[PDB]
Amino acid sequence: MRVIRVGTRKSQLARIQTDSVVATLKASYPGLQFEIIAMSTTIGEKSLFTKELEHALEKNEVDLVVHSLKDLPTVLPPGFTIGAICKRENPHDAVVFHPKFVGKTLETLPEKSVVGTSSLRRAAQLQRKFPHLEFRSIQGNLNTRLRKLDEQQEFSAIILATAGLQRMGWHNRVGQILHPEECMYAVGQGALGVEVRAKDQDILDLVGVLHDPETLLRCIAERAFLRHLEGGCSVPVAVHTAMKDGQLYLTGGVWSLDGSDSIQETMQATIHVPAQHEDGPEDDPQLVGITARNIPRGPQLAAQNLGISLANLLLSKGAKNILDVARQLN
Repeated sequence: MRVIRVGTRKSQLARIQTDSVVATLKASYPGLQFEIIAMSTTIGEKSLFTKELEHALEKNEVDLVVHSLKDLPTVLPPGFTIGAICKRENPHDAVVFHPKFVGKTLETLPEKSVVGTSSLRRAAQLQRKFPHLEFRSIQGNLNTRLRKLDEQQEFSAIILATAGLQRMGWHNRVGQILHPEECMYAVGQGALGVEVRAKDQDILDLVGVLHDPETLLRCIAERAFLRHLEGGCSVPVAVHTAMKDGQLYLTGGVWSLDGSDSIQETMQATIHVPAQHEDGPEDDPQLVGITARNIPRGPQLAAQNLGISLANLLLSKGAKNILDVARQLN
């Protein structure tokens, strides 16, 4: 190929994520040449962050694209796949407090404090957990939301992903990291995913070195849960996964938009984090849009099965009524 072309969105955070994956690639493949191509990008739309870069992949204008994994739908268009799931960075949601409120938590904020978040998932869960704080929409990239917090005196705090603040070099602004019992994260949050042409074997070979087995298994379970619920962007759905002591634990929840209705449950499966790589057959189907033929397939299937199992438990307890009501609210 002589040159590997890497597509990226133009935002600073997207460019930093892309550079971090390219740096890892260069550490495995010293001397290999990489070329970063940043493309102008943009309810309703199902893949706001991915369509234009997918078109560049389809026209062989780039060879791989770096995304936040949570920005990739659980069903991709048929000519694409996720060829790498990188080792997870911190998946949790985070609170940034107005400078006047340094030392606080959401639990010690005065009642009626205004907390900025535009995420349905975050807003449902935090309204349930903090019924006397006011959760109000806020718009902007990371820099803009920080400025709105620090100045216009409207917001006492904002909710952002920990990983986003850390990639921007703003670790010091993370004032509180929310536990799962306070706010479970989005499916895939904190993991980077690399999207490629589904039958481009050369590139799938190269990027397979980036797969982190523990993160791959966790993200397969989370994505399989969300896919079986068909949560989309209009319904609050959230997860927590952990691999410990030979088990994969998946917690999954659905909420009404105001957080007053909720179903949440935890299942576990015995799944060993594979330490060996493999050269698996090319015709094995992708799992929830992910190609990882160099990672043993047994555990991946077991993780997908855990996600389906948990979604089915939630459906048997009424999740479809919550989803339908939330989605009727467009």
